[PDB]
Amino acid sequence: FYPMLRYTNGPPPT
Amino acid sequence: FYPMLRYTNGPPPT
Amino acid sequence: FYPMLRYTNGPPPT
Amino acid sequence: VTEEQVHHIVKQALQRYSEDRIGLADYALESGGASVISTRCSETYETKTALLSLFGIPLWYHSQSPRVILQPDVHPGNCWAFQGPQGFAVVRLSARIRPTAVTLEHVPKALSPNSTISSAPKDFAIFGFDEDLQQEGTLLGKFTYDQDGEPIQTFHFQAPTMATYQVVELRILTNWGHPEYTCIYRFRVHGEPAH
Amino acid sequence: VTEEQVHHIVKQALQRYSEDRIGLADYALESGGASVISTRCSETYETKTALLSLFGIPLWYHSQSPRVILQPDVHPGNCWAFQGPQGFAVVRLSARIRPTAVTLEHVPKALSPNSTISSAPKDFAIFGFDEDLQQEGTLLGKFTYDQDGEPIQTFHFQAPTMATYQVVELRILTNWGHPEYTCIYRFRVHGEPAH
Amino acid sequence: VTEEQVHHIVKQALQRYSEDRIGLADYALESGGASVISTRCSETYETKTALLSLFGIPLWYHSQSPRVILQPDVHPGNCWAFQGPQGFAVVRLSARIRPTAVTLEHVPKALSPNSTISSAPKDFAIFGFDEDLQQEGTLLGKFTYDQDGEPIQTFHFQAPTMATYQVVELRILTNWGHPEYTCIYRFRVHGEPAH
Repeated sequence: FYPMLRYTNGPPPT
Repeated sequence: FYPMLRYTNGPPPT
Repeated sequence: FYPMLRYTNGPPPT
Repeated sequence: VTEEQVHHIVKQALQRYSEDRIGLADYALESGGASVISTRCSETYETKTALLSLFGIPLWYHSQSPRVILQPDVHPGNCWAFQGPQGFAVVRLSARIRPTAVTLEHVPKALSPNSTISSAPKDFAIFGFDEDLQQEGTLLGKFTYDQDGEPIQTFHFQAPTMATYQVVELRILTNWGHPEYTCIYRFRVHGEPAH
Repeated sequence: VTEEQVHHIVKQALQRYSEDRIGLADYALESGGASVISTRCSETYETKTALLSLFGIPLWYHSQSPRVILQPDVHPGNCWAFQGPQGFAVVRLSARIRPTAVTLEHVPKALSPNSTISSAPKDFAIFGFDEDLQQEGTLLGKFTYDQDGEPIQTFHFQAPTMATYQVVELRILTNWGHPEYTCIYRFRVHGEPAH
Repeated sequence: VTEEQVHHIVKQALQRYSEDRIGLADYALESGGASVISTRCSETYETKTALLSLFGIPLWYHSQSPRVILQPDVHPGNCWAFQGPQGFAVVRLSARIRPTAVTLEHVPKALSPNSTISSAPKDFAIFGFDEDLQQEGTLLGKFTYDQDGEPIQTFHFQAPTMATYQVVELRILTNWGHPEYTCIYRFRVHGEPAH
């Protein structure tokens, strides 16, 4: 599998 | 992907 | 999921 | 001290480090057999930031599920979030045990922007159930995660009762002041097994 | 000793730690190019405990495959299990090498319920093959995993022969007394490359 | 020194170790919110060695994607490769920050066959963009990964400008002499947040 990742909005929760 | 995990029987091998 | 892995050619990049 | 003594101190030190850091078995570790229940236990904070896609076309926004709180991986973001400062989480332990202590941990301050960690849980409490689902469970302890302490914090129940359990609740009562959510990195349960 | 000496001892110590703990290349590491053969090598202990499911409906019971013995992850449960005390496992190494030593490791006692690890392999042996598939391979060494030793244990072949290999067998002959199975966490192969 | 002093040295040492090793936040960490752009940034070295398959039938050859350069996992093979000694990679950071330093790391020599690491990047440079896509970005620093230094290497910009950025380029200009490719294990970006 080769899925690309992108954060359209802000950062994720941390 | 978001699969839930449950151990119906005992623990797994350790 | 249970996919088997095999290196037909050489090693991967390192 | 002598060099010989130093090496022994280090060896011992490194050894404890490699025993999941704290050296106690974790009856809540997922790979060891623990699992989260979901139907019982809070709704995940919805964000819609992280869009994963393959071969060209958009698929879905992934968001960390509750089970990551039982997973060893604790780099930034490897946490489960929920709306506001209070929240439910319920574990079926890998075995029935007398719960003696719990461990909560958050990402280090030093690894956090502005070296603040405002989404860290503050006051929490542990309930133990002995049948699963609801009736409301025995309070086992009400603790406080210190944001100025170390990242991994172990809390030993002040004189626990001898009753055994396999289901438990982590209930977060407040956090350290983030406005939108609360991230929980890893939650551990220790105790003497029913053997 | 002086403080300066201590820091150097620690630095050196931490450095070795971060070199896969033992500081030797692992020609059996999967990501490095090693793989398991499967058709040759034992049947996995069937359990039917761990039921994974998505969007509501049951899918299948997952159970750890043989390849996890070549994977670095060694938290409790990150092992491959097989029926009883004796078992086959066969690796194609990432390169043809003169096998000088092997490394076996199990989960720490301190992280195991009752601080016993009865499903740990006891006596084992290593066969090396130079063509893959069957004819029966050269014995390279017959060792014993010490359940009272440290978790990672390196075994240096007593005067190995100069012949090179790319396929090898891990053969577990007994374990430390678990009735049902044997879990194998990580298996490593070291040697001088054919260059 | 006294034993007491030693323990403190070790504790402190182990603590820094567990803070992603270097103790600085990484605005390029993927789980923290960083992502790679792909359309901008080099073509992956095609190999056709690793054939993954399920239930009997061949599926595809997997090959490490650019995003692994933002992933903490750095065992052998956990790198992204590209054709020859020069290459593009472009990150959208998890936040707009004033870039103060970067960190590059490769697999340890001691864990590499023949204890050489010829596919390690040599000279590199960092460009910062303040709008994404192309116009060509501000040079922020031109460094050199030392193959004879430690595996993790932090490079502090010699007097950086106060301008802030969220997109940045890692541009590899040469490597340490591998003929076919260049593997990049993990790339980190540190700076003061725009707050």
